[PDB]
Amino acid sequence: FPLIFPRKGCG
Amino acid sequence: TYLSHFNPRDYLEKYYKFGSAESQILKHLLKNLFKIFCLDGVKGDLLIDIGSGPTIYQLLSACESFKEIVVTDYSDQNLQELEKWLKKEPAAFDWSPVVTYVCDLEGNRVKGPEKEEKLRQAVKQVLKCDVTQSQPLGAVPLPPADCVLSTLCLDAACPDLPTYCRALRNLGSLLKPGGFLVIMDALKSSYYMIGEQKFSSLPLGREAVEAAVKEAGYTIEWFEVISQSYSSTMANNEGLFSLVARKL
Repeated sequence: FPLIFPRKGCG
Repeated sequence: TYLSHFNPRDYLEKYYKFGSAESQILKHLLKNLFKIFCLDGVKGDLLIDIGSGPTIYQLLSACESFKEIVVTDYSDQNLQELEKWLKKEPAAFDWSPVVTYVCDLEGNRVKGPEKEEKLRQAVKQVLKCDVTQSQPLGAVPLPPADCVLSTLCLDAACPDLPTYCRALRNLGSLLKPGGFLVIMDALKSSYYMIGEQKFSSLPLGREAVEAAVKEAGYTIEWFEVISQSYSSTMANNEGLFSLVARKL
């Protein structure tokens, strides 16, 4: 987080 | 609300309805995932998806090439959202337009329902991951995997190049010798943090990313830039790339 496109997930 | 970016379902509803600049970028990602898994030979028994978040678009073609898929995320909330869909609950996200697009890219060898079923069957385990830990899956009893996929899920956790490199090196503990690492990520990215009132930025470029992969103990099979620069009110990059590497 924050999931702001193009971020997809949390490694 | 900016708080919507802390809600896995609001995030899905904002960007993935596929009914936009974001939809075109997603088609670029989907075409290149299809290329990697289905034309370029990245196949095997066990694939671990790192930082899956609440999305499945990154597994649709991969489930044609891997018999078992482990999905993982650092956030319990992401995984709860993902599990709604894995378990076929009615309040789950509707991935059907995306699934239909991928089935068309694959020449409609399967129809949407059969593709969703093949993916649900392949997903065998849903686990926490933390790429910052030397054992990113907390030493769960998985044998060394044939592929680790990391799609757009590292920059929040790895704020600079050395930390990015270390995360890749930590992920290597999950792979067999010769096992594939597939990265998709943004060149020269920045994301506006509303709370802190500043952009946070990770300066990935080709030379730096290739060097980070090679120092993390992989050999590079292919690097490609797969989209042009993108800008929204809350993010920027100078294009997305994918990179396929093999562990030493």
